[PDB]
Amino acid sequence: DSEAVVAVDAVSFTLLQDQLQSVLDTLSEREAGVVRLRFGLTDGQPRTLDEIGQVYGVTRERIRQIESKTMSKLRHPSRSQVLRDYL
Amino acid sequence: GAMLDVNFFDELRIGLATAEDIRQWSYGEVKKPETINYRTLKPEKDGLFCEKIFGPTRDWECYCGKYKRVRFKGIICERCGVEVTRAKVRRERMGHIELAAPVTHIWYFKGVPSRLGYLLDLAPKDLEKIIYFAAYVITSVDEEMRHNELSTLEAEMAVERKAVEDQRDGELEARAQKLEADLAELEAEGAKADARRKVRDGGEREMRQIRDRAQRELDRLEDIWSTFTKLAPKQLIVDENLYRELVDRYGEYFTGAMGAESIQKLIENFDIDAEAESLRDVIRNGKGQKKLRALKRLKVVAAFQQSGNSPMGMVLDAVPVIPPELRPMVQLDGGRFATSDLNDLYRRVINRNNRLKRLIDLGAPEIIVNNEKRMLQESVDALFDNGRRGRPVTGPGNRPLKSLSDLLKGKQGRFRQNLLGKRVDYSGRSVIVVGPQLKLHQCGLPKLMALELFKPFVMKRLVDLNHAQNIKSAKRMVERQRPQVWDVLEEVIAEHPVLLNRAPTLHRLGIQAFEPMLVEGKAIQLHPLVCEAFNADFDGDQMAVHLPLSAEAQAEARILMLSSNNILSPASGRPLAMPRLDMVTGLYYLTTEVPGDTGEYQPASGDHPETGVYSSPAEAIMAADRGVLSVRAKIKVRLTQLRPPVEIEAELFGHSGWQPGDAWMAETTLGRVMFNELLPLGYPFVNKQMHKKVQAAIINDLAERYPMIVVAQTVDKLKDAGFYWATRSGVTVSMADVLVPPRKKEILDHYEERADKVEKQFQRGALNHDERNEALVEIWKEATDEVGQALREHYPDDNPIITIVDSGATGNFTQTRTLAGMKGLVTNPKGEFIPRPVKSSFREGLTVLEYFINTHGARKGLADTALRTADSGYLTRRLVDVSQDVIVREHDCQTERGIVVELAERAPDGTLIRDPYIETSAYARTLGTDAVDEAGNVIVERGQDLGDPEIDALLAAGITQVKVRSVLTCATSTGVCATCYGRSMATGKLVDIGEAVGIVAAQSIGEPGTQLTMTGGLPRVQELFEARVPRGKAPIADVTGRVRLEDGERFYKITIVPDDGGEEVVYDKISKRQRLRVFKRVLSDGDHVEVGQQLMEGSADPHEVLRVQGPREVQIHLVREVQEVYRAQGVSIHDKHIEVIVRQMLRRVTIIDSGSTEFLPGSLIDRAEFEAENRRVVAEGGEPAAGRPVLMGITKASLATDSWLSAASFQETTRVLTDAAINCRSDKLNGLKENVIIGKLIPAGTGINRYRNIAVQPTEEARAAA
Amino acid sequence: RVLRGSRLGAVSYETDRNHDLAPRQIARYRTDNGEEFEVPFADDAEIPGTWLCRNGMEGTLIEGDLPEPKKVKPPRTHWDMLLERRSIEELEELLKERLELIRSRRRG
Amino acid sequence: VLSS
DNA sequence: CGAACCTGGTCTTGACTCCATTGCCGGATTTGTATTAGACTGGCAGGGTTGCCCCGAAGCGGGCG
DNA sequence: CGCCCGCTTCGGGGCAACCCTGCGTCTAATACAAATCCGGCAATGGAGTCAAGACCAGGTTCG
Ligand SMILES: C/C=C/C/C=C(\C)[C@H](O)CC/C(C)=C/C=C(C)/C(O)=C1/C(=O)C=C([C@H](C)CC/C=C/NC(=O)OC)OC1=O
Ligand SMILES: [Mg+2]
Ligand SMILES: [Zn+2]
Ligand SMILES: [Zn+2]
Repeated sequence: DSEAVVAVDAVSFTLLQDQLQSVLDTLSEREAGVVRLRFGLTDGQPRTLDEIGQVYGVTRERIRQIESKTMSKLRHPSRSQVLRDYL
Repeated sequence: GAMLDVNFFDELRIGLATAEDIRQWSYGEVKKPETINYRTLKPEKDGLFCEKIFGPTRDWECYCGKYKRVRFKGIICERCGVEVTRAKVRRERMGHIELAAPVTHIWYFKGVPSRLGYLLDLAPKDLEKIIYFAAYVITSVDEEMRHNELSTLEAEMAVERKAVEDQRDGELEARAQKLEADLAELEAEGAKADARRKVRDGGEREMRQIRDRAQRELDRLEDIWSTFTKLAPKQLIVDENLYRELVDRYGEYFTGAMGAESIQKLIENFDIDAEAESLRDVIRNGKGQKKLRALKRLKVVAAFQQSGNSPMGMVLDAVPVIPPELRPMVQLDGGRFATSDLNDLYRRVINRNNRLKRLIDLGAPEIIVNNEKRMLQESVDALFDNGRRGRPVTGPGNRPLKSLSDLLKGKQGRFRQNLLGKRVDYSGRSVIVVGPQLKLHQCGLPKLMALELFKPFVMKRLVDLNHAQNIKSAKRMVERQRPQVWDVLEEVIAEHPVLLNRAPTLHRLGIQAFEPMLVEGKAIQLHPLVCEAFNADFDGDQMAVHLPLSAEAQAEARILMLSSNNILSPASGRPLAMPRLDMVTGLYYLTTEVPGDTGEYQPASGDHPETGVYSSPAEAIMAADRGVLSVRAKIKVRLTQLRPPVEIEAELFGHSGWQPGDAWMAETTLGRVMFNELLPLGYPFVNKQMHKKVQAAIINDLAERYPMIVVAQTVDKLKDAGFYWATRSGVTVSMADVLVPPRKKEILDHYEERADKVEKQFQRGALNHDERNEALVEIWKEATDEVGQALREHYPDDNPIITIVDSGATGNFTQTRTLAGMKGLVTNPKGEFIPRPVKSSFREGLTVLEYFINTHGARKGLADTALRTADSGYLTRRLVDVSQDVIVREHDCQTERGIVVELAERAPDGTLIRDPYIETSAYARTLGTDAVDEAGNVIVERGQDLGDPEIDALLAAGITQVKVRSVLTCATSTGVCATCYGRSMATGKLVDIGEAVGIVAAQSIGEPGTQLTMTGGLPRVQELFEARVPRGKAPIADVTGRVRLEDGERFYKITIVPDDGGEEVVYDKISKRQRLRVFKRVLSDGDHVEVGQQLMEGSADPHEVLRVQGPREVQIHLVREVQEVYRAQGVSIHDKHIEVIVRQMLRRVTIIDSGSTEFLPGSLIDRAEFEAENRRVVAEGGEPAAGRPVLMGITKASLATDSWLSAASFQETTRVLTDAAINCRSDKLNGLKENVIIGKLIPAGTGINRYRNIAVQPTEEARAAA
Repeated sequence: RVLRGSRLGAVSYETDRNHDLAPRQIARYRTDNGEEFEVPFADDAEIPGTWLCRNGMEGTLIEGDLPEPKKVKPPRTHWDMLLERRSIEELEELLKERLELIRSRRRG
Repeated sequence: VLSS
């Protein structure tokens, strides 16, 4: 069955989720909340920029600013040596 | 019902499934035989993969795609129409097919007997015409209307017949006047009178044509009238033309249908209670074969009555559709598709259904519609059990489509074939190689293989270490095999036992659990002492490494299945870690005594001192390192570290010379000293020649008196010393050591003179062909004996070819006789001896003809070995079927009965000669009574083990009977108790309380069968357990007295002279090819016989001996008669295994008189449940059903178990399963074959609740500390 | 050598959140032979009037709409096939011929 | 299946 | 201890800019159905092997004359 | 004393189960309809996105 679980991939994916939660929670509260609500990592649905703004009461520009700042932040070899082997 | 399938199965009930349930499972009528849209490759609506019914093909995704996340689950897109949910509901859900005309499930029609045939009481070959639309059947009739109106109706029949007569005599008058005008034209003018009479004869022929037409019309009218008079349900109006002429007349007085709907109408108009009461009446009263058929119908009738079923479910109204995943349509890479071969059957049924539907809606003539309903019937029949009736439906290549009846995984057909299982993971095989440096509890193992078994373990252990950041890198690292992975692999392999199968797994030691230790190469290095258990030489045989995973699994593999804990065979308690082929020779050479050898004890003073004594084995070994002492020269050491023999111990020390640091002098070899250093300290000195029998005895003594962990270490030490001294033995086979007997020529010439004179006498005609053959055969047997004698007396005693054989290491003397000397006689391919015969030993080389004659015997041997190893498996499978549910369940039943064992019958001169076969019947048992001596003191009391010391005590006290418990008389209802089972042959202690002793007995009986060389062989054993009547049947007596013998024409004439007496038992039709029993001397007329003495030679069938002499004698006969075979082939099987088997044979009783207690006469039921029924029925009025013991063979016993879940996997899965359905027989899941199938933990070993629910908490004192 | 297949369906693997689910109504439909079947539809969705219920036959919504029962004619009758190839006068001719035929044959 |  | 200035950002406005994303409409292709008018009118699976079980003959001995 | 008449045994037949002595194309399309699709824009309207600034409000610099 080429459409079955490789069975190391599943546990690897679980570990991915766990280290991902770790690394995201290495940051502030608003940063993690923005990332999760943006990439559906808690409810499975990408919540758009304006919805993230309304759940924070700020502008779309505030949301994109925060997400872009966090994005530049995550892209470190520091924050990335742990992750990079998951792809 | 608990459909969600989680850990809770108290029962698993079957039952015939009515349409009201079949259309209740289903999630939507599939009504288009469409599989997949050829191009988009999505399921078609209403097709056999319809997502709307069976489910979504994509996790949480509708068909139109308007929903694609878990947030939308449990809901159904109102446009596409699919329950958005997980994509494995295509594995669970089912669909149905609303048929247009009902159908008969083929399992209830074509089976033999046909359950429809019984429940309707119809001839099956007249039921087939009914359901397959070949012949009508009257389904209902209005008896009262045909009764009352019959006056007028026969009135109109009479009027119609008289109209017949009016047309008849109208024709008669017409032809009469025509032929009379013919005579008036004949005589009115002159001509040849013969022409006028030809005219008369033609007129008369046409008038007899008229009377013939009238006779035929009258015949047809009478046929129709008689049929209408005798009209009643369940009649077959064959040829349909009587029916055609019939129906128009009196159609309103009855109803006649055709096909499955007609059967449905019958079963509707059918009272089961009234029918069953009719059958009860008939069985109560009617004698003869009628009672047999009435019982056979009463079976299914009471089945439907008693249960809450209804026979209406037999005619199938709506077919169900297996879930789509269990009949997938997968595509191999590259566009090809692979269907499941059920899709074609379903397409056939759906197409024929839709066509029938459109034909009916259209309005079609009766012929076409009947043809269509017949096609529908055949299609559903092919769907269920293919090619049951008819020619199986085929595809390409003329391979019959594989229908549902064949997809059942176990599905034993008439003959019991192997299961072959599941293909576990965490596995692997390889070739093995002997590992003589290992300890007993170890296994070589290729690191390149261990690194693949343990890969998850090592991944974890080297992610814990900081060698890899994640799991993923560690997986890839193992894939690359970076260097430190090996050092991790060692730590993961520490203390983690692995198993080692070896197919074929004949008996319980095929699997053992070792400690894996890494090894170079790619061969699983096996320890050499376990090859006798695995039956594994190193000719290329391959083993399989499974792996235990769970904590409990490791515990089992460590404590139960370890190697060093399994020394003794479970079959007969002999040891199998025992030394063999090499090491036996090694120790034999090490311990023998060579007089006249180097530096012996040569005591002669006056010219010098003794010069034989050595101050200790230390100095002795120093000497032997120098060239002074040989290892085997008889010497006189002064030991201080080996407990001396019994005699010298008692002499010098008295109490107990506690060995430890004493002193004493024993004259032996140094070799025996080094040997007895191998054995433990406390063990006495040996001082013998370590023959193989002696080593077996020594290891038995050890294993029965010491702990297992010492027996294992001593076996390992004996192994090491055995090899090391095997090498120094010098057992080599140079052709200058195959010494030919120097006087072979003269011996051969003598016997050739004898056989030559025999042949010349044949040429004289004095003796016929067969006579000369037998004479020559006997002469050459005599010659072979003489040659073997001369040969054995010619070889010195240290000849390698004879050292090996005498030491018991390997090979019997016949093989040395064939090396040097004579091959003797060679078998014909038929079985007879060749009168040639072979006269050259293989050292001499044969001639062409000699070798060609030898080839006969060789190839016959190999072929019979193949067939024999194939049949032994058959026997073993039957036995595991019979006794899978005989597990120890109580420490003691506390009965008082139990058989009595011979135990060294008295001698005539007056002595206790030990019975030969005591070690298997007497050893390892628990006494029922108390052995008393001299009619005095008690020598051995109730409930001891009867090992060596107490058996010896009884042979000393001089008593030769001991009533000992045995599974034949263990009273526990649910299998045996323990103490009645006695010692388990494997441990040496009392059998624990989960041992699946049934399976152990079956295995131990069917294991050595492959060695059963051979009625006198394996077929004898098999027909014994089956309990057929043997071919060489010899009648047994029925009362004592001298015999009424007679030798009639061409065979004997035997009769019994009773002593009461009475009706003398007459045995007339005997065969001259049978003989009288020579017993007590040969039988003759007028010989006083016993009660059940065997008259003729051969084998008394166990049925007759049962009927004669109770169950006791039949048990004692079966055990002894199987042991006769297994001894004849030189094999040990402790009797308790055979007893555990036979105890299954004798479970049931026949019901000759039901009394009035819910029992079918001539049927079979359990003795315990029979007793329970009578215990109940003695209250509420007595009608004690007359019961008799039945000795029923293993197969019929197995098939009539209680658990249909098990009983269906044995033989005729379909037949057993269908009538298990008709009974609606709930299973309770107490056996082993059930729990093993449904994944539930087995009720045995460590599955029982006594061990499975243990609580374990640190003792309070240790809890206080830490 | 390996040969792999694949069912024609993907395998999405989220977690089975049992709490946050889109709310959904229930519409009880009735078939013709007095069968009640229930269907969880999404909330914002026009509950369709008819439905091919689990039972296999047609299924109507429990309420009363009847926008159109059938609104469709039979496909073609044997009457159709006959009429389109003959004239009514000819059919009447053959009918009255059969009438005369049965008359003269039975009652003279 | 029947639980109990 | 204070005035002057830099600098973390923290958002917020306005300001735009591009992609999807319905929705229509218009033609392509795809899929289903109806129609063909000289006469034509019952095929080949298939067969062999095996082993087990049901019904009829036939002693045949009692019930009978 | 001879004789019938079902009871009982074995044979033969008969059949269910199994396996290999098993394992080619068929006119031709036309005509019409309805459905389903794909192809290009017009609607967008939403979703992203720059630049500037205004909140400041907490460091660092010179007085
Ligand atoms: C659901 C059951 C219905 C009745 C059973 C039927 C119709 C089967 O036809 C017979 C039972 C059976 C066979 C099923 C096989 C299945 C489910 C399957 O696929 C296997 C399989 O093929 C082999 C095994 C085990 C390895 C069999 C081990 C038997 C041990 N017996 C024993 O311990 O001696 C007392 O398990 C399975 O689940
Ligand atoms: Mg081998
Ligand atoms: Zn959908
Ligand atoms: Zn007991």
